[PDB]
Amino acid sequence: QPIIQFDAESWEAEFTQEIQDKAIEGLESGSVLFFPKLNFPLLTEELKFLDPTWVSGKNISYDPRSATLKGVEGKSEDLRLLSGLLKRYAEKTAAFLHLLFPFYGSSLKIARTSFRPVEISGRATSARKDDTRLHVDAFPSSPTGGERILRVFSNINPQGKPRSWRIGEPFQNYLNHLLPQLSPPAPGKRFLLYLFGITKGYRSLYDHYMLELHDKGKLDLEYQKNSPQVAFDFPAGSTWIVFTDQVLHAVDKGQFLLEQTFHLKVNALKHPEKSPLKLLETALNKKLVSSESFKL
Repeated sequence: QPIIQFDAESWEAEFTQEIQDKAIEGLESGSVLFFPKLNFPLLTEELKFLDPTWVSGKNISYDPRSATLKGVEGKSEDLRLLSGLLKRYAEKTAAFLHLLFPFYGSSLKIARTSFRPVEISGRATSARKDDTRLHVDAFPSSPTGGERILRVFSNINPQGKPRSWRIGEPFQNYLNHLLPQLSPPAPGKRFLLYLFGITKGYRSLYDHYMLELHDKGKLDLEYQKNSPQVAFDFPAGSTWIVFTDQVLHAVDKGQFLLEQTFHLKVNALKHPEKSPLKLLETALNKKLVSSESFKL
């Protein structure tokens, strides 16, 4: 069931336990939770930001923990306004997630907010960075140590244009398809990436294999073409929630997206065995993050 639809229309909506159970079971099973009527309105004074010329380099990014705006230049008043837009998205998504997922409690750790004003269809990068190819999230400069990547997305296009995604097959099937292509890292290489500041932190073995899955999957052209996948247009004014380290996804077109990343430790999950970390540790019969807590 790749997409599970929900009725909630408000960022401060309260949920029944039945809907909370439906959401957490679907999320952890690798479904996209879809809120077609959950719009994120903009203040009149923020409308000017619906313009790709605000990107100065990296996407526009905001750290709610440090209240720091990055990736955009301009006068202080405009940076204040844009900071306020992304801070409000951080606040609304964080409140929504605490209303929907009380099982996670205080284990949800907010990370960076992003605003994406560039039209997807006019982009072209390397095959590795190509976001029209199905992948899970794995970033070579930013290892996770096994922690989950949970993202909330809102399509805020003002001309009613949808955001066109494709959603692929379950993570376990993707892992199994690419398992013959995986290889261990070269000895000492991850240590040098850490010493030289290429990675922010140490790239665990989990992060190494997630990166190999990401990259080799994008380069597997037959898999990109023929593997099971559904094409879905997220309407303007909708919101969706997804473990993007688990749900295979790609984006084909669209413009103007708000996004909020959260991190969640594996042991806070209702079904930790469904996480990419545990599935990889099972497949390779190996501990993949050395800092892992030990259970007696």
